[PDB]
Amino acid sequence: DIIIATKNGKVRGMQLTVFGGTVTAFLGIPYAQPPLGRLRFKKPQSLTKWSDIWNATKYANSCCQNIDQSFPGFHGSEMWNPNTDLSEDCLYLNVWIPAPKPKNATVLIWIYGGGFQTGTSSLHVYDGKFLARVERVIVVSMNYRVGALGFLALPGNPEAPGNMGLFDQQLALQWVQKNIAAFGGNPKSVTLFGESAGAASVSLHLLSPGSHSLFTRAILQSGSFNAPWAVTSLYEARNRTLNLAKLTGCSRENETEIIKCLRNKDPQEILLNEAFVVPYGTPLSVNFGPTVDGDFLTDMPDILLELGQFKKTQILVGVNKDEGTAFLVYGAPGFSKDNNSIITRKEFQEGLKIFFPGVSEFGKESILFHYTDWVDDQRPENYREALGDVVGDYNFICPALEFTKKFSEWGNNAFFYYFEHRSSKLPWPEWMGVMHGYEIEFVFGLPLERRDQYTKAEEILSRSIVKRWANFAKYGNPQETQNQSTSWPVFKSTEQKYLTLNTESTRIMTKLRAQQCRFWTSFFPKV
Amino acid sequence: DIIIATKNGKVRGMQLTVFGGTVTAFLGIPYAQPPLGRLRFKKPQSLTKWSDIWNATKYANSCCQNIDQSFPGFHGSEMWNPNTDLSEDCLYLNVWIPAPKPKNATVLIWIYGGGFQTGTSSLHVYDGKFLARVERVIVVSMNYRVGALGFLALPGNPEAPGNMGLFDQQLALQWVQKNIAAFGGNPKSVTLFGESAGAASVSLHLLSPGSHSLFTRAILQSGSFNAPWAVTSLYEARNRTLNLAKLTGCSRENETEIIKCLRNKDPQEILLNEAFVVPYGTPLSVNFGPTVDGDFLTDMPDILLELGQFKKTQILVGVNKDEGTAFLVYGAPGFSKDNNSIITRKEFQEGLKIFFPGVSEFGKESILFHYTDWVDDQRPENYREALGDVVGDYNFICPALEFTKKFSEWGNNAFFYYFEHRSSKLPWPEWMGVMHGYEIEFVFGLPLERRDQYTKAEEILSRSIVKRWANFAKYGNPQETQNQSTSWPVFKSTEQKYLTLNTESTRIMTKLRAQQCRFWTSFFPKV
Amino acid sequence: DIIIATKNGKVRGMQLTVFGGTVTAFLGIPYAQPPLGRLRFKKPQSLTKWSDIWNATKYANSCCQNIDQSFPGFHGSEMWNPNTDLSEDCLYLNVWIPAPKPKNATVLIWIYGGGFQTGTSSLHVYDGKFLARVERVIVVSMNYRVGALGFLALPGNPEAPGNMGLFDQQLALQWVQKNIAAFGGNPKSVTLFGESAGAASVSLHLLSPGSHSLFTRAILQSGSFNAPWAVTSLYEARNRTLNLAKLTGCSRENETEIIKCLRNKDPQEILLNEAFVVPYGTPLSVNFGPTVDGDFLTDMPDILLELGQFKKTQILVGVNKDEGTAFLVYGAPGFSKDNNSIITRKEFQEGLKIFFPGVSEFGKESILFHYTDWVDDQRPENYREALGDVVGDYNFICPALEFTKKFSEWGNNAFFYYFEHRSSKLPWPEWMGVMHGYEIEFVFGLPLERRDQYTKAEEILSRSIVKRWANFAKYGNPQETQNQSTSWPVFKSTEQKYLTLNTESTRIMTKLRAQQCRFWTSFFPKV
Ligand SMILES: *[C@@H]1O[C@H](CO[C@H]2O[C@@H](C)[C@@H](O)[C@@H](O)[C@@H]2O)[C@@H](O[C@@H]2O[C@H](CO)[C@@H](O)[C@H](O)[C@H]2NC(C)=O)[C@H](O)[C@H]1NC(C)=O
Ligand SMILES: *[C@@H]1O[C@H](CO[C@H]2O[C@@H](C)[C@@H](O)[C@@H](O)[C@@H]2O)[C@@H](O[C@@H]2O[C@H](CO)[C@@H](O)[C@H](O)[C@H]2NC(C)=O)[C@H](O)[C@H]1NC(C)=O
Ligand SMILES: *[C@@H]1O[C@H](CO[C@H]2O[C@@H](C)[C@@H](O)[C@@H](O)[C@@H]2O)[C@@H](O[C@@H]2O[C@H](CO)[C@@H](O)[C@H](O)[C@H]2NC(C)=O)[C@H](O)[C@H]1NC(C)=O
Ligand SMILES: *[C@H]1O[C@H](CO[C@H]2O[C@@H](C)[C@@H](O)[C@@H](O)[C@@H]2O)[C@@H](O[C@@H]2O[C@H](CO)[C@@H](O)[C@H](O)[C@H]2NC(C)=O)[C@H](O)[C@H]1NC(C)=O
Ligand SMILES: *[C@H]1O[C@H](CO[C@H]2O[C@@H](C)[C@@H](O)[C@@H](O)[C@@H]2O)[C@@H](O[C@@H]2O[C@H](CO)[C@@H](O)[C@H](O)[C@H]2NC(C)=O)[C@H](O)[C@H]1NC(C)=O
Ligand SMILES: *[C@H]1O[C@H](CO[C@H]2O[C@@H](C)[C@@H](O)[C@@H](O)[C@@H]2O)[C@@H](O[C@@H]2O[C@H](CO)[C@@H](O)[C@H](O)[C@H]2NC(C)=O)[C@H](O)[C@H]1NC(C)=O
Ligand SMILES: *[C@@H]1O[C@H](CO)[C@@H](O)[C@H](O)[C@H]1NC(C)=O
Ligand SMILES: *[C@@H]1O[C@H](CO)[C@@H](O)[C@H](O)[C@H]1NC(C)=O
Ligand SMILES: *[C@@H]1O[C@H](CO)[C@@H](O)[C@H](O)[C@H]1NC(C)=O
Ligand SMILES: *[C@@H]1O[C@H](CO)[C@@H](O)[C@H](O)[C@H]1NC(C)=O
Ligand SMILES: *[C@@H]1O[C@H](CO)[C@@H](O)[C@H](O)[C@H]1NC(C)=O
Ligand SMILES: *[C@@H]1O[C@H](CO)[C@@H](O)[C@H](O)[C@H]1NC(C)=O
Ligand SMILES: *[C@@H]1O[C@H](CO)[C@@H](O)[C@H](O)[C@H]1NC(C)=O
Ligand SMILES: *[C@@H]1O[C@H](CO)[C@@H](O)[C@H](O)[C@H]1NC(C)=O
Ligand SMILES: *[C@@H]1O[C@H](CO)[C@@H](O)[C@H](O)[C@H]1NC(C)=O
Ligand SMILES: *[C@@H]1O[C@H](CO)[C@@H](O)[C@H](O)[C@H]1NC(C)=O
Ligand SMILES: *[C@@H]1O[C@H](CO)[C@@H](O)[C@H](O)[C@H]1NC(C)=O
Ligand SMILES: *[C@@H]1O[C@H](CO)[C@@H](O)[C@H](O)[C@H]1NC(C)=O
Ligand SMILES: *[P@@](C)(=O)OCC(C)C
Ligand SMILES: *[P@@](C)(=O)OCC(C)C
Ligand SMILES: *[P@@](C)(=O)OCC(C)C
Ligand SMILES: [Br-]
Ligand SMILES: [Br-]
Ligand SMILES: [Br-]
Ligand SMILES: [Ca+2]
Ligand SMILES: [Ca+2]
Ligand SMILES: [Ca+2]
Ligand SMILES: [Ca+2]
Ligand SMILES: [Ca+2]
Ligand SMILES: [Ca+2]
Ligand SMILES: [Ca+2]
Ligand SMILES: [Ca+2]
Ligand SMILES: [Ca+2]
Ligand SMILES: [Cl-]
Ligand SMILES: [Cl-]
Ligand SMILES: [Cl-]
Ligand code: NA
Ligand code: NA
Ligand code: NA
Ligand code: NA
Repeated sequence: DIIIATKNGKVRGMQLTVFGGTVTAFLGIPYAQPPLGRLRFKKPQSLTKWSDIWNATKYANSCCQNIDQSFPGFHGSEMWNPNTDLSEDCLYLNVWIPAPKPKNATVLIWIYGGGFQTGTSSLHVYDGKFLARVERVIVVSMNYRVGALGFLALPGNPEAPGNMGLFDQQLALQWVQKNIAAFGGNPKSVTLFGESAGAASVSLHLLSPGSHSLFTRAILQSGSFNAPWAVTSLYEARNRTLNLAKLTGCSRENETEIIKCLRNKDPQEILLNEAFVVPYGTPLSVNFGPTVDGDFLTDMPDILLELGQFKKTQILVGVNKDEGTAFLVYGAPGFSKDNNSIITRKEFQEGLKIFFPGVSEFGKESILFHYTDWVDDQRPENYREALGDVVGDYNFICPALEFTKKFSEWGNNAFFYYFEHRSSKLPWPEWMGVMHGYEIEFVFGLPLERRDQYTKAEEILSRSIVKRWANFAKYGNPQETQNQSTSWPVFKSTEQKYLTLNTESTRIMTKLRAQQCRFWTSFFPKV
Repeated sequence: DIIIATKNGKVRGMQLTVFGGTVTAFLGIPYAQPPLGRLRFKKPQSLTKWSDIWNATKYANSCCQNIDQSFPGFHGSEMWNPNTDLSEDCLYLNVWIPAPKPKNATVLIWIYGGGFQTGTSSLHVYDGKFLARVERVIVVSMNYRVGALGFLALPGNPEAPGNMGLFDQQLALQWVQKNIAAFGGNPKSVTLFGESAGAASVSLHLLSPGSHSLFTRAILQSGSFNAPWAVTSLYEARNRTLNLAKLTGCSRENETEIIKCLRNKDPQEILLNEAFVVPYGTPLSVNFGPTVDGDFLTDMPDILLELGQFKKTQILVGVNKDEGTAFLVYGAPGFSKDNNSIITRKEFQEGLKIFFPGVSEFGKESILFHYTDWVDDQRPENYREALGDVVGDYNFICPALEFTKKFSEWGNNAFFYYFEHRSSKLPWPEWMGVMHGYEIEFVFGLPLERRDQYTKAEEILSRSIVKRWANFAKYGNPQETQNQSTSWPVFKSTEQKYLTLNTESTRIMTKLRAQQCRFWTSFFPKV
Repeated sequence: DIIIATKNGKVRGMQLTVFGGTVTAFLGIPYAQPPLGRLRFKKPQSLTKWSDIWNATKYANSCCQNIDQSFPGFHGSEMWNPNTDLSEDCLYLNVWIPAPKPKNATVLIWIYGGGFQTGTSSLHVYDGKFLARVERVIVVSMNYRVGALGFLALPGNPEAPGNMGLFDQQLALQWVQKNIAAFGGNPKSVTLFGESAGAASVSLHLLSPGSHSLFTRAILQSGSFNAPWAVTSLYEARNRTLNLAKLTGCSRENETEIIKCLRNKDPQEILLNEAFVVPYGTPLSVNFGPTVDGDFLTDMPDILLELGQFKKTQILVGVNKDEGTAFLVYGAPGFSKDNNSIITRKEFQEGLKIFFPGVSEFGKESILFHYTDWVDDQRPENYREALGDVVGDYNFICPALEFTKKFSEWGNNAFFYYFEHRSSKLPWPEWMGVMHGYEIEFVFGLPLERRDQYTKAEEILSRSIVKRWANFAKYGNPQETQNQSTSWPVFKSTEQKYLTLNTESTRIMTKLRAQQCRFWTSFFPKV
């Protein structure tokens, strides 16, 4: 029976057998006041204190959110849907510790993605027990509010200031500063990691001055805040908040009154109207996301990055070979998970209109021109592959490389990876390749479980990535030093070396997507 | 009558005449609770306090240990056997101070070797009175537990966590931080030095975070923790602890119960079974040594070294010209201290089987191939000399040079020496050359005593080494500045300069054993 | 009426008219217990405290010392003799402050020379009122004990530990740390300056750890501790202390008893026997000087210099063109202040025997050989000039340049000058040229007084040196920035630039005395 005294009271954990050893898991520890009633849309308030033993022995409620119903019964989509009850009462976190209790263990804090609209820390692919067993690190993950409930903004107004879910993440970081030594963690050795919006979130903590002292370093998987979906303009945030009001019958003249009305709405009515606050979305829409609130974020983040205003520390950044494919089967015409999706030029053109709705005709033609010069055989898959690369390059890969360059120019070591292994268990079809989100299970060490039907080469790839991540967190250097592995060189401006992660042979390469990213980075923003 | 007030109470010392001056010696000051009864196999507990004057006027008990009985009556082996009573009650230390009492003297702390199975601070060759007289430094040495009593490991279990004898060393370092100013020492200028396992120990204090603030710099004579005998794997430690239990009739199912049984055993029964916890040892076996315990040592030390996780400070590292010869007369066939040991190819082959018992046939042939390409006359001593070089290069010289390279790559000054003077008094035969352990008497300044029958050239070599060591401890630079001596260059990656120590002429050389160490360092670990 | 509250009590100063303004002078403030009776030969004890106003309106007693009687009535020698009463009761200091009282003025602390046997702070040429008037700095000077009373050593014994007069200097430095803000000084901007033994003293404060925090930077005029007269060996100090005892009838067996006997002697008997503690002196003899005491000086100072163990700060160092001439008329045969001293080869040879009494015949011939290769006309003054250069190069110029090189090699800015102006008022004859001690009046700004009959070019040279010294003290850079002056380059190893100080034109030159100093520095020490 394992009980830990925290600043707010006692917590009971549970023991787990993992690989012939034990991990102690504390699932569902609260770290804030439930944000209900008058607290809805406000910054998380600090926890009152309890007396008695809080039983942290099951995952807590996931935050309210819309759910992906495009492929019911299909594991490829459903694995990402929440696996605990939805409730506004969702501000909880999990702690996995090695057994016996470590003395001063490095801490890995996971921030999930989901577009800032969805996600929960209790998914199977985020289970931190394998990392605690194998690397003897402590792993922490928190639920944070998503959608309008997490990111509604009327900026400057403390009834709905914006970025509440980023403040939920920050308050969990603070909980780890105050409490983790009780669990055997070193509050001075904390690495944030996250994927997609969780990676964009990690990048914004590098920018936020109230996060500077809450962590040591950062890992960004397929996301960074300069991605075109990651930050909402003040203009679009106000418009969306008042669009939400209009839809829920909460248009008022005093803005504090709009929010008060919005506080009387059933959470379902808020969720049901979120999709419509925008005149046309895309599969990549982030209707309620981070804004420049003057609090968490003091200025436009592109300006902070460019002018070197961020935490000086090491970063590890990477992307997957086919980031954009997952999004094509949520509305691009001629695409389907259930066939090979050989599409025509006309379909490609229609697909750009689906992904680039506010963009001028010239803008869309410039994309077509950059991506359709083949290269050369015709090649029925030409247009199918180009559309996935358009979406992946624009939304994930070029912003990650641009973030990595600008960050490294200010003197800190940066390491960049390109993940190019397709999981042998992937339920999505082959044409979708190495999809967005499908390195995560390798990072959390799921293929280390021999009972799970991953191949032996995958068990080895995962073990090595697990070691590199842990070495990054502990030592700021993502090497695998014992097995004659390829040395991972720092990513510098000028050379731009990156490491490929694959089952066959790790390679050092240079200037990932050089020609494509010149297009998105220097020309497209003008269009 | 010289009495010093310490944090734990008064201690009376004794005066010594040395070279027409006086040294005050405090021999046998306790620095921990005797580790008996319930304390056996546990970390040293801090000292209770006394009232009265503790008489520190004789060497204390040496720790329990097996003794070298291979050459009874022979000074060459017997000089290393303990010269005070053996007892579990052995956690004491010695302090030598200049007279008159210095004002803020640099402190040299000696850690003896003995394979982590043997050794004591009271040997004649470790007498710190000459260094206190001649260099006006304070010299400190401690007894620390050895064998299973010092290093039994069931890792994670505080009844027998491992590394207890390294914790004994650390607690003595703390005693010097708290007490040495009372004796006229500067706790801010402390250099650890040690030979063989004492040098491996010094290198592990560079890695241990609880030692970082207990000393300023380090000297490593013939040892470092990356030597193949210096650190036991978790796997081999558990196996050896349960092998010990089996042999003593202490196999139990609850592991805390194994230890409790082991605590009821006579110390003799533990000692008698130590040799057998392994299926085949060698003359170089370290059955109970340092382990990765998650406490003293947070990770595999090769990983810490490679990734720069150690105290940033200057080091002085060296080895003797014939490190491996001493071990050949403890079991290699055809060797003898009492003849010239001209051995055959067949004997050489048998000798590899004695020194490399777990190694594949191909592994052993690769050693034979690397070492038997002569060079060229035949040369009856060819195989005898090659076997000594195999053992010395693998076990001492290549790991020391590898440690020195990896340490210096992180920016700190490193100085490397190659000791090539054979003591005119050496009781071992000539063929054994400049043996392991036989620089020690030069370092402690025994040849400064003209009454002792060392030659005049040896008195001069010792005086100069004594000055270089003292300058290293005081100033981080092992120069002899007054007598037109050869300047000792820092050892850098790339050039790898070292200094030769000999009676004739000091030389600056480069890339000691380059061809041999490429073999042991890059190829042999794969075999 | 100007009264300042110090930590030890009130002091009344006096006003002075200087150049149509006012300076306030506090002359004779005590800074230690009078070192009489039981305190004779001991470290200065701290001052008790007074209540009442201590009148600091006249120079205090100079310390006991022998006096220069070689040229009675002659201003050239007599200007250096003490101009206040001699007494053991002599531990006082002077403060000159600008009027009105500055707010946070840089402090210049003068340490006089006199071979450590003689000197006093009240000489006319050390009057700090001109510097306080013109540069608005505060100037401080102290009397410190000289001769056996200041430097008798039985080392390790606190009844006569050695270096007492250096401890007197240090305790005055402490007085300035504690008190000078009351006078309007900045304790954080203090530059020591001194000439001859006062410069050697300044250099030893750079080495002494108890002086490190008592000052910011240093100026060395014609002296540094590596000069062959500046530091006494332990061997020669013991011999001289027991020689003193023998001469005064104080030979005893208990050494604490020797000192007690020496404490009953009239100060005159100690002074009368000082000259004889050595079997043969020279005009340059320092019978009782600094020793390595293990307290003020922790090791041989050549070792500290070479190995970089000193305060890291800027230095200003210089020498005069004819340092050695002053000494020739105190005993070299054929020399006289009252004729042109054209000497023969035989006389030169005799003169070397006078200046190098313990030196082998070969040593003396090597000097003759290095200095008598002309160059070429014969030139009756050949031997006269060579003997002055032998004495000046060996004793002053080469050690200063060697000190400056070794100091600058550790990273600090160093500025070196060569003073080559002969005072128009010099009472010594022309052949003696730019003598030792005759920059001092230029440094203290005596030629700024138009009433004094210095030339106009001298008034300008002094004004410029006064400004460079003050800029050095305030800003660490001895430039004269307003009058199109020659820029003073840092002295680096390799180039060795120095600045010439003269009435005509300042020049940047390189490698002062290169050929001569190679002789004294690398060869002569072997002889
Ligand atoms: C791959 O399938 C798509 C997607 O839509 C289809 O899913 C199929 C597996 C099948 O069940 C089909 O009946 C279903 O509608 C096909 O595109 C669709 O085809 C029709 C015309 O035949 C269009 O009018 C539809 O609008 C279009 N749907 C979308 C969303 O674009 C696609 O042609 C097929 N590709 C193949 C077989 O290569
Ligand atoms: C050097 O001596 C060895 C060691 O063993 C021997 O010690 C000798 C000094 C002598 O007392 C001898 O009787 C004693 O056994 C010799 O090797 C040994 O020789 C025999 C055969 O003659 C072998 O069967 C032994 O096993 C072997 N012992 C070991 C430990 O190997 C060795 O030959 C000798 N070398 C010489 C003289 O050059
Ligand atoms: C310069 O004078 C010296 C120094 O000694 C002398 O001082 C003179 C000015 C004069 O009063 C003289 O009588 C007095 O002794 C002369 O050297 C001295 O000369 C004599 C021989 O004539 C030697 O035997 C002395 O020992 C010697 N004295 C010393 C101290 O060396 C010197 O010759 C003279 N030089 C000239 C005039 O060029
Ligand atoms: C933000 O403001 C208006 C609001 O229009 C919206 O009304 C909402 C409550 C919601 O239901 C939403 O779907 C609807 O679009 C946006 O105006 C739209 O623009 C179109 C033309 O593009 C006009 O027809 C309408 O005013 C409105 N659309 C529809 C379909 O009725 C406006 O575009 C937006 N501002 C932005 C995006 O910057
Ligand atoms: C660790 O575990 C076993 C234990 O075997 C040992 O039993 C001990 C109590 C002790 O007396 C020791 O000498 C004995 O070896 C090791 O198994 C050995 O391996 C051999 C074959 O190599 C087998 O015959 C036995 O199981 C045993 N040896 C003997 C001679 O009986 C095992 O090798 C070891 N694990 C390691 C080294 O990783
Ligand atoms: C230090 O010790 C002796 C002491 O000799 C001295 O006696 C003193 C009290 C004093 O009066 C002094 O003038 C006298 O020299 C030194 O011995 C001298 O050396 C000479 C030969 O050089 C011998 O004749 C005597 O022992 C003595 N001199 C005289 C003239 O009587 C000794 O040289 C010295 N040690 C050193 C310098 O290292
Ligand atoms: C916590 O769990 C234990 C079950 O072992 C139980 O004794 C205790 O009552 C629980 N607390 C609850 C249910 O609030
Ligand atoms: C943990 O390590 C840090 C340095 O990262 C240290 O300051 C701290 O005190 C350690 N705490 C322990 C061992 O409890
Ligand atoms: C609007 O109403 C709120 C809450 O009822 C009140 O506190 C606020 O001052 C009002 N402001 C304006 C501008 O009407
Ligand atoms: C290194 O290699 C071993 C054995 O060859 C393997 O089992 C282990 O997984 C590897 N470790 C890492 C961190 O990749
Ligand atoms: C310590 O030694 C002295 C001997 O000079 C003695 O007076 C005292 O009793 C001793 N203490 C012991 C034996 O415990
Ligand atoms: C000893 O030296 C240190 C610096 O190494 C200094 O900080 C300390 O106070 C000194 N103590 C003394 C002289 O007692
Ligand atoms: C084993 O016994 C010990 C001591 O008697 C006890 O404290 C411990 O909890 C037990 N553990 C197990 C796993 O049996
Ligand atoms: C230096 O040389 C001297 C005298 O020539 C000698 O006696 C002494 O031992 C030497 N010192 C050192 C430190 O080697
Ligand atoms: C100090 O000087 C003044 C003279 O103006 C006087 O009043 C006072 O008595 C003096 N103190 C003495 C002489 O101790
Ligand atoms: C004098 O200047 C120093 C910096 O050199 C500053 O720290 C100090 O407080 C100042 N004091 C004054 C103006 O009284
Ligand atoms: C010598 O006498 C002194 C003072 O009278 C005394 O304190 C000291 O202990 C004695 N020492 C020796 C060695 O005779
Ligand atoms: C600079 O020049 C002026 C006027 O030409 C002169 O009077 C003054 O002495 C000079 N100042 C210095 C610091 O040399
Ligand atoms: P990630 C799956 O959180 O990506 C955000 C999406 C909206 C581009
Ligand atoms: P050192 C004599 O302590 O060496 C260890 C041995 C076991 C290799
Ligand atoms: P300065 C005049 O103090 O020189 C010392 C002399 C003894 C060389
Ligand atoms: Br077209
Ligand atoms: Br063979
Ligand atoms: Br001659
Ligand atoms: Ca690709
Ligand atoms: Ca996803
Ligand atoms: Ca690899
Ligand atoms: Ca050799
Ligand atoms: Ca040994
Ligand atoms: Ca030499
Ligand atoms: Ca000249
Ligand atoms: Ca003078
Ligand atoms: Ca000029
Ligand atoms: Cl390239
Ligand atoms: Cl080379
Ligand atoms: Cl030049
Ligand atoms: Na086409
Ligand atoms: Na052969
Ligand atoms: Na001549
Ligand atoms: Na010569």
